[PDB]
Amino acid sequence: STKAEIKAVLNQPSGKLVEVVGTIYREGKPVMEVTSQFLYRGEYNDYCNTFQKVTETPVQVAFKSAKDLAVLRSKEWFHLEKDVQFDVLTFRCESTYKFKSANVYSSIKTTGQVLLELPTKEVIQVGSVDYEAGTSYGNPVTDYLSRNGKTIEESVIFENAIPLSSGEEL
Amino acid sequence: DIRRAVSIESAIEQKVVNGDNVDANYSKVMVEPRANMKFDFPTLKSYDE
Repeated sequence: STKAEIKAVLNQPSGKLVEVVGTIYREGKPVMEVTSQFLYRGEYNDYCNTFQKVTETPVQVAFKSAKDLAVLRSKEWFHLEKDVQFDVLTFRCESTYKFKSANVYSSIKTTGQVLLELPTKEVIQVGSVDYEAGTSYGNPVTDYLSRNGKTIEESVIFENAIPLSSGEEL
Repeated sequence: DIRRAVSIESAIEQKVVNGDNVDANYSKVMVEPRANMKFDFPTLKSYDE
């Protein structure tokens, strides 16, 4: 069977992009995901029915000094539910944008989980992230994660790529 | 240091949300001073004075 949900509907300068992801199932268990991407070429200013749902790159912020722990604890969008000391925290988050013009976001709902790596290799969620605003110009949680922490990146790149086969046999 | 860093963080958070286009308008346009070389003949008092 097949289940698919629509993610991105945004009025680009070139038209109305539409992204859909299809989680294909097999006896209930999902097997693979297909992400397609169309484009209603042309021009569209329906900034009301446009939106976007994106999952954030899991960022790993490291707390070393004592202000850092207070830095984010000041962030009303940050909200920890366990009073356990932590050294480094991984932030796995997702957002939901709703646009009002080319670049103003009529709404941002960005919820996500903060995770702590124990020496027992058991990862326990310290708390949640709950941001919510209107008519904004960026996702503060993502920005704060970017400059103050590095992401758990998976696509590690060589400094020099290698050609697999050389010639015209392709 | 924490009152410094939390201030910096909440400043930049606002500069992102509100956008960097209005935050410059919160900083008041101060006035640069020039020199005002006059010549200023000695000041005449009033007659009755």
